[PDB]
Amino acid sequence: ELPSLEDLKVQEVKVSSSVLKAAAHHYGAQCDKPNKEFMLCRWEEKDPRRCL
Amino acid sequence: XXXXXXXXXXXXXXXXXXXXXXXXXXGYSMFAVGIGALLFGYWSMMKWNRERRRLQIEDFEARIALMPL
Repeated sequence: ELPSLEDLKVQEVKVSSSVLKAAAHHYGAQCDKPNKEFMLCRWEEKDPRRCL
Repeated sequence: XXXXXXXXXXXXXXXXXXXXXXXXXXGYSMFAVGIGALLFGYWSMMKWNRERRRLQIEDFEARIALMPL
């Protein structure tokens, strides 16, 4: 299958509890360039192994 | 002196009087309030559903905004 490394990606994932993230819709306006480029990569190439 | 049962009529209690009569409702006037409540009913309800649309689009926007999810 050839899986990704044990170190993986992102150190200390997620901020805190849920609903807190859903409370602010300002996350759409500020910081959109990394979110859209990940979205554009993932629909073109369905594998999570490439666009990680 | 002789004492017997005495006769008394006074008002005669009114021999056969009608009590049933038309009250409150007339006919055509009830339809003006009846269908009038319906037209007021839809107009008040549909304005709330347009206000629901303000919430609806904003609710689905949260899913689009959340990509780390």
